[PDB]
Amino acid sequence: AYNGLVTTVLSEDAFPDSSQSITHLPSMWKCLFLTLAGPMTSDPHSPV
Amino acid sequence: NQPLPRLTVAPTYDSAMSNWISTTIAFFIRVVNSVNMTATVNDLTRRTM
Repeated sequence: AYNGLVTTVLSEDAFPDSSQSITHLPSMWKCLFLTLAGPMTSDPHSPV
Repeated sequence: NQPLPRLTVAPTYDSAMSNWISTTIAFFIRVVNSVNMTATVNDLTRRTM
């Protein structure tokens, strides 16, 4: 409702670091839980 | 050198190190099984080397 005043971005700690490969299992659930919480966020850069 | 891999790595023998290591052993298998070592070193302890 208060989009434009405050956007609820994905958190800093949500992302897997960009050196870990996909074969690490705790690093793909960290990407899986990110993807499902994608459209929930009002950040317009969430799909990227 | 070769650039850094990002997947799971395993010890491979395509290196220049492995080219250097395997050819020294391939050379000292020749020195051990040469004629000079044949006349002195016993044949069963030559197989050990």
